[PDB]
Parts: sequence; C-alpha cells; structure tokens
Amino acid sequence: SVIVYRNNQSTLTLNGYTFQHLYQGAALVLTPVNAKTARTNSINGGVSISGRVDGGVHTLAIMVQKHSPDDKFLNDAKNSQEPVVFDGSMKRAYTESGTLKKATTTLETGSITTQPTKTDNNQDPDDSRTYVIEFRNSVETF
Amino acid sequence: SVIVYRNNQSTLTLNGYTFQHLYQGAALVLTPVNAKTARTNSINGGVSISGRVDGGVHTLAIMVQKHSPDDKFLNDAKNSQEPVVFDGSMKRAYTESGTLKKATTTLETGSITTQPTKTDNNQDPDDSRTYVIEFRNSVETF
Amino acid sequence: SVIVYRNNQSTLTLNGYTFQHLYQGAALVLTPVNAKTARTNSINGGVSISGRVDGGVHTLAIMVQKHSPDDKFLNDAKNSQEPVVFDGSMKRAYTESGTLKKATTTLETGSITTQPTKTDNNQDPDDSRTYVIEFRNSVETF
Amino acid sequence: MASISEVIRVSLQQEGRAIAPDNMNAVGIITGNQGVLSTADRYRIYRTAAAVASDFGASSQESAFANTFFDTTPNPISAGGVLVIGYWRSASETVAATSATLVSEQTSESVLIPLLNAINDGSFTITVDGGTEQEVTALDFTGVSELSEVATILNSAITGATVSEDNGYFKVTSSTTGATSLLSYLGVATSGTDISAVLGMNSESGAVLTQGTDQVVLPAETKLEGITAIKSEVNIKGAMFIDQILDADIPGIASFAGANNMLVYEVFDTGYLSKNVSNPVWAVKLAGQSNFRCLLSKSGNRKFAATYMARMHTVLFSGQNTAITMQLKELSVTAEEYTDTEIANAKTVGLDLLTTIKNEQALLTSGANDFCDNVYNLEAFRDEIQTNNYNLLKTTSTKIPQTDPGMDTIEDDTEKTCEKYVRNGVFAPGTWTRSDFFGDRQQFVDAIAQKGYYVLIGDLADQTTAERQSRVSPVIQIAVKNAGAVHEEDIIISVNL
Amino acid sequence: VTAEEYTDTEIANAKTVGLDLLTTIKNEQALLTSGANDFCDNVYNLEAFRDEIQTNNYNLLKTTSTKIPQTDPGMDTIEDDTEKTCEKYVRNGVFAPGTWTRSDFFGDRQQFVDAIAQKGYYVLIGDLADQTTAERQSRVSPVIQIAVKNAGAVHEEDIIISVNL
Repeated sequence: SVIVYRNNQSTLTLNGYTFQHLYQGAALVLTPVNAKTARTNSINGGVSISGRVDGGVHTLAIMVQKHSPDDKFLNDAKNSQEPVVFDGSMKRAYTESGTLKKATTTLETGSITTQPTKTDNNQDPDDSRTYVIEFRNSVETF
Repeated sequence: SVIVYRNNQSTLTLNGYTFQHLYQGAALVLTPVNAKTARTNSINGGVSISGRVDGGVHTLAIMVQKHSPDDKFLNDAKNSQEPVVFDGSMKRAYTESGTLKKATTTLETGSITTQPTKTDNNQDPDDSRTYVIEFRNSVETF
Repeated sequence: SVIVYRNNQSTLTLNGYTFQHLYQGAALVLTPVNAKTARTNSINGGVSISGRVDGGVHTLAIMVQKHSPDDKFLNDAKNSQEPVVFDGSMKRAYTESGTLKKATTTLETGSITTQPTKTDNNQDPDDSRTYVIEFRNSVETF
Repeated sequence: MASISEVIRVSLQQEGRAIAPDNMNAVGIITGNQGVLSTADRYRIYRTAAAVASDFGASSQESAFANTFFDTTPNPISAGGVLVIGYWRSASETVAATSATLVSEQTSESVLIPLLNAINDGSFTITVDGGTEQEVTALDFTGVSELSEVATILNSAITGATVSEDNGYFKVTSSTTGATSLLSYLGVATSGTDISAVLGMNSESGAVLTQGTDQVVLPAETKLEGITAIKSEVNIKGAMFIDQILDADIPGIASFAGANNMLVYEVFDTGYLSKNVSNPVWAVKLAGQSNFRCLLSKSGNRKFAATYMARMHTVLFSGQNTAITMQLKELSVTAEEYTDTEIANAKTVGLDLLTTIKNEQALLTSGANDFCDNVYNLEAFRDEIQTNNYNLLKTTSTKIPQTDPGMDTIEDDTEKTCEKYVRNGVFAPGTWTRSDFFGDRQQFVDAIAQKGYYVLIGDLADQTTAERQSRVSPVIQIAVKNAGAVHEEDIIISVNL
Repeated sequence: VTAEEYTDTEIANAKTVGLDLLTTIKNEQALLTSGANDFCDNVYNLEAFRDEIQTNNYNLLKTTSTKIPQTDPGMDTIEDDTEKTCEKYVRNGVFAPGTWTRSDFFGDRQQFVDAIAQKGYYVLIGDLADQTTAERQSRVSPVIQIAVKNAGAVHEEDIIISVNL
C-alpha cells in the first residue's frame, strides 16, 4: 500500500540511551535466530503446532563509528564486570496514507554476543564497529 | 503447449485474507521440503516404492512490503499468543488454447517458520519482509 | 560524531617492542574468537545472563614485511625454545572535537597461534608475513 | 458467624442459560398446548430436560418428549446444539389483553449506575394517558447499587404503573389493561434534571413500546403449515410435531421442508406401508421431497421421532471424522415387533425401522428416499456455505471487491469450507458418476477424484453490468461427492473340507 | 489484628459500599476487599505505576547528563522510556495483554487494541508537529498518552457439581 516514513532509519534506544552515530549503510539489522513454531506432522492430514520458547529471540547487529558516543556506550557495556542487560526499543514513524502511525519493536533483556572484529587499515579508512546485541523478545507492533 | 495467464502472479489468500501487497520480484515461492517417495532397492530388478508422510510439505516464502496490510496480517499472526493455523490457496487463471482453466494449489494447516530478517538501511531503500509459512499439504490441480 | 585520528594505524607494541614495519593494507586486525556472554532462555519472559571465561580472547593478525625487524622479532619469538608470552598494547590517538583522547587496548598473555604461510613467487612480489598472536584479554578503553 | 457462601459460593442444580446457535443441530419439537406458550411466546430454548419440565411440568407431554430426546447418549447438545419448543395454535387461542409496555434498550447495568449516583434530584415525564400527564421530579438515585433499586424508585414515582427490571431491560406497565396507552418516552420536565436521556427510553432512543391492545384477541386456529412462523423466528433445523401430521398436509409440509432448508422427522403406523400413490410417504419418495424424513412405528410411537431427531443431529462439522450414518444407532425408545415382509417394504418405501436384532435395539434406515446421512450432511453443508460466504462479506469489515483477486477470495472461502467438509467425513475424493458437470470434464473429474470437491466461480466477464451494479458476484458452482457409508455386508464362505 | 464477628447482611453491605472486612472463615483470619470503590490492588498498582512513570521520565531527563532533544530520535527516546517502564509492569503482574473493553482511545483503534491485546500496554506520544512554538520554547515535550489494562485477579469462584448417581 501507499506508505512513507519519517525518520530515515529506525531510531533506536537501549537503556534509555539513543543511538545517534549509526554507520551509514545498513547499520541496524534484526535477525530471528529461530523459528516461531516447530511442528511434528503425522499421517492422513494431521499436524501438531507448538510455538517454541525461542520465539522472539532476535540478534540485533549494530554498526557504529569506530570511536563514538554510541561505541563508547556499547564498549563500556562490553567491558563491564557484570554483563549489562539491554532493554529498549527500535521504532520508526510513518504515515500510512494520511494517518500518522508509529511502528515500534521492543527489545527485552539482551546482551553482547559477538564483539566487533576490530580492524584497522592503512590503504582504506575503516571505522566499522559492529556489535551484536541479541535479546529474547522482539515484538513488532503496528 | 500454447498457454497464457491472466493474473500476473498467483493470487494468494490465507485464512480468507488475500495478499495484495506483494514485493515485486518473485515474492511467492513454494519449495518441497522433502521427496514424494523414498525407495529401498534390492538385487536383480527389485525396488520398493513408499510415498512418505511428508509428501506435500511445502514451505511458502512470501515477500511483502515492509509495513503493509499484508505484513500487518502476517505480523499479527506471528505475534499471537497461540500460533495461528494458516489455510488457504495459491492459484492462477490461465487460458490453455481458448479454454479458460484455473490452476489451484491448496495450502493446509501451516504456520510461521522463519521470521523476516528485519533489515533497515540508509544507503539504499529496503522494504523486504520475507515470511515463510510452511504447510503440510500443497496439492496443485489442473 | 565528529572525529579525526592522528597516527594513521593503531600504533602497536608487544613486549616493549614497537611494530614499525607494518604491511600496508590492513595489517593489524583484532578478532573476538568467542562471545561475551552465553545465555540459556526459558519460558515466559526468563533468561539467564552469564559472561563466559573466554570474554576478551582476541586473535590479532599482524602483517609484516617479509624480512623486517618486526618479522625478525616475531620470528625469534616463534622459534624460541619456550614460547614467549606477549604483553603490550594497541592504541590510537584521536581528537574527539577539540579534545585529544587516546584509545588504548591492552593485550595480555598471548602467543603465536598460526605461523605465516611462507609464500615466495616469481610472477609477482610477495613480502607478506602474517602472524597471529591470540591473547586472552583485549580490553579497549576510551 | 460469617460464611464461605460469600467468597466461595457453591450451589447445586443451576441450568446453564441457552442461546440460539448458528449450529446445524438446533432442533425443534413443535407442541400444540397453549398452556405455556403464546403466539408471541412462539418458542423457547432449552439445554436440560430438568429445566424443560420445570417450565412445563414433568407430567406434560412436552416434558416426556424432552426426556426421550435427552436420553439419547449422543445428544444434540453434545455437539453444541440446543433443543427448542415452538407453538402452533391448535385450539382457540385466547389472548388476554395486556397493558401498554415500555422497555429500555440499554441492557448495560454498569454504565447506568454512576450517572444515577451523581444526579441528586431528577425529572421525569410519563403519560399513562389515563388523564393528567405525569410530572415526576423527586428522584434520588444516590443510594442505588443495582438496577432493581432504580426500578423500585420509579415504581414509587409513577402512579398506576408498575416498573421492574428484567435482564438489563426496564419494564414500565400501566395497571390498567386493554386500550390504555403509555405513549410518552419519558419526555423532559422543566422542573428538574432529567433521567430520560440517560435512561435510554427517549423518543429518539430506540425503545419498544407495545401500546395496550383494545381487548382480548382470538387468533383463529392455524395449520401445522403455521410452522412457517417458527423458522421465521428461531432458525431451527430439525422440526417435529406432537400430533400426527394429517395426510393432506403431508405434501405441503414436505415442500416447506424442501424450501426452508431444514429436516422434518415424522412417523407413521403400518397402514402407510405401500408403494401406492395414495400412501403419502411413497408420494414423498416419488416427489423427491428428501427433507421430509419418514419413520415407522407399529405403535405409532411419536416419541420415536425424538430419539431419532436427537440421534441424527449429534455432529460437529469441525472434527476429523464425524459424519455419521444412522444405520444401527442406539436410540431411546422401545423397539417394536415386525415380520419380514414389512421390513422389506419399509426398506423399499423410505421408512425407517426400530426393531430387534439379536435382542438389541436396531435402527435401520432406507435408501428409497435419500439417505438420512446424505440429506442431513448436504443440508448442513449448504447452510454452512451460505453462512461462511455471508460473514466473509458483511462482517469481515474489509468488503471484498469484484477484483479478480477478490473473486478468487470468494472462491477460496467456499473452497475452504469444502475442505472443512472433506476433512470432516461427508465428502471423499472419488470418480464422478454423474454426467452433468461444469467448467470442463477434465478439471472437474480430476479435482473430484483428487480433492473430493470442485468450486468453479463464474468469471466477472460473463456477468452483465446490469447485475454488477446489483452488487452480486457471479454464481459459484460447487460440486461434491459423498463418502460411502457401509450399511450392508454380504460375504460367502466355503469349506474346503 | 484479631478479626471480629459480623452477620451476613453487613458482610454484603460492606462488600457493596466499598469497606473491607477482617472476619472469620473456617476459624481463620480472612480479609475481604470490595469492588464498589476501586479494588485495592488496582488503585495501589495504578498509583505506583504513575509515580514510577513520572520518576523514570524525570531521571531520564535531568540526571542522565545527556539532555535529550526534541529530535524525533529524542522524542522516540522519551517514548521508549515510558514503554520500557510499561514493559517492567506487564512483566511484573499489574498489566496483562487482553482485549480493550473501553471505547475511548487515542491514535487509532487498530493499533491501540492490537498493542493492548498483544503487549498489554500502548504508548503513543504526540508528534513534535502538533506542538506550537509557544510551548516548544517552554521546553516541554508533547503529552505522551499511555494506555494500560489491569491483570485480572481471581477473588470469586463459583462452581456447580452434579451427581450422575
């Protein structure tokens, strides 16, 4: 249908801190690690539907500037003595036809799960710190 | 043989709701997850033919607009407390030579099985929500 | 945010010896071998956060000139009777907006873990000795 | 000395309230006793024999039929159905003239109480039309927690008219009966703050106001054909009659059954055992009035209809395999004694027999008229197709277009229902025996042999603009094949020594 | 505290006029609440909720040391703060997902009821557009609208048992 967004990228904020230095070129990405329901399927038109406990478990890959307030926050999170839970939201504003709706996706208790692969070059500039915060519930609503 | 279709894409409808915001560029795709019959083959011209119980089990990958009535329906399906069964049909109209035939494929009890990998970019626009509803019986008839 | 670095590459020094013949074209690279925290996730909004013991374990791939003081140091390290521990730091200087900050990453007890794949050509020049010193703690701070 | 009975209230023998269902098996037993049901009181819905008797009396005929109905161990209620009782004016219907009656639409108790609580005074203008129009002001509702209280306050407020509360409805009835009018919809008094608007019985507000009739009325005795009224108000699907249906009415009621899309079970004594045209049941058979099921009882046991109606309709139409025949099903009435010749005659003239086999209840159906399983299954199928198509189209809140995608949607709705039925036990894939078809032989027989059903919808092209503006889709054509039900088995055994 | 002795009629009266009763059931302390006035659980939960929303919003805004702008990202931040608190409460036992009984709402029926039936709460923040410059210079965000649905608490159980013989 007809649709247009404000807010170029999904504005994002974890622990009441908003990410504002996002590496241009598809920084955020949400990946469902698992299915939403596994099934066992028996003879003659019979199946069994069971929503797994890993339903919303989503990994969020974030790309941030090599040394930025956003990378400072994520790094201080990474180096904490006790791994810091992450709660927050990814959301966009968008006007459906004329009506203004907001598409939000909560992010429950999550944590670091892959450190950035810290690469420094000389040929070419590279400021690409990619964290992956993988939560358990990522419910989009709209 | 000579053949021409009306209905550019296979018009599709699950749970009495018809998909009308299909991502252009091969949105729907039906994949047979398994064989139709496994066989054990013994000596001197002897085989045994056994149609499996997973015969029609087909995964249907759907590509829909990032925030569309179709994605709204699929998402509300995805986030239900109890995973919602999907029943419906994929079908096309087509005139064989002059006669008008309809090629239909039922889709029995199915469910979400891979969430869309929610990707948001800045370089380039990306509104590509790919769900995968994998049913158990997908019988084409014509 | 606004940011500019002095010190083209992250100036690096192990065992009080500084690497100064770095193969141009992304010589240093830090890779996190493991996660920062594994989790087990149970029903109805419950997870368990546990930071692994392999948290900072980072492999540092170094590319150095085929026969250089840097390769001499790394080689003499490689051929020692007793494998030589490596301690030191990777760090960059950089001015945030006007303020001059230093981004440092310690490297604790580490050692050789993949020898360079010594390749010598005739078609084309190749002076590419790639060592991989993989430490256990690699804490970036800034 | 406080009690449990205020925090954990435990009681016995409470009849669950029954509501008219969309279900196929909401069967009807039509009675001919004006003792409890009026023309207006055209029917009443039940789920327990106990309540049935407690309304009619355990000594009543209707009570006994209710028992015989409720004893069939597969009971229609077990499949989410209800029993109903209707009423047709067998005798001289005397209707005592009542008073003018006023009802509030607003059943909601919760919303009303706070508004009444806030208002200290009141104002209120009714007209019993018996003289001076009422001017009622001194209304207080502050001490009210329940609708009964505001009701009683109104009672003390209106002269010559008792008010009360029934199930969210506020009934106002003048004391006088016959040709006395309570026209006013509570109006407004200039002498206080109104309750009329919030009470929901304003002239603008929807409200039924049955003005008092002139005098007692005597509806003439209707015919059993007056059953038209019952389906007019209840949407039953299986009907009866306490009395025996007289022969001259048989074709009429049969045609009614065929047209109004329901079943009608009827019994006959051995006299109607013939292939003669004069015999009404054979007339039904030759006429194809397959919805008028004919039954046999040498005693003429009308109760045999009940346990019959109560045994066919127990089916859910959503489970895996639920389409039942009635060959040899347990019933709740004593079988009778027959000799062979009328067993065969009943088999070949459409009647059904409840007899003895190996000293057991044995119900045998026939195929002269269409099978009970077949007609009942088909009928539920057609009604269910109609209802799924209807609620796809007016309550789905996203009206489906004449887009070819939309036409495909309306095709899929009926295709999905046909799926529900093949995955139900009514239809099974198989070769198509008939010659007539639609679309084209190849797809028709292919789908029937594979899917057991075939839905082909007319193209938007083939529909003229004249009926397009009428907002009616093309005529969908669905073709089904029944699943075979084993009723007979014949086997021959030799002895190699 | 020692319970007292009451007869039935004032038990019912107290239930229907909002009082609470500490009485005897099966020779035990039994405290019964009422619903005439709003439930104790409901009012206390709501009150802690509102105060906690106020405080989380406050300390998001003056002690976080990174003052949040009227950037649409910042407005989204201030929306997420209250959304996160609402999460804390649905994952607490006060609010549960469910259908919305009331008629009044905000934003649009579809998203409202959808979120309540799924997430148990809905936070919709006014757009920066809808706020005049007069109050923008006042440094006050738009009026956020949050909608919650209580989790049902079992207080009564009524059950009827027949004897098939």
